[PDB]
Amino acid sequence: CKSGGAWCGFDPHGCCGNCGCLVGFCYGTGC
Repeated sequence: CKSGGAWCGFDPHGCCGNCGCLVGFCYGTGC
């Protein structure tokens, strides 16, 4: 799982916390 601010792309919903790849980077309020 991404630790935030990590590149994903293929996985727009693949993040440890409640963050998403709104632009390719995990951005939320948990990770």
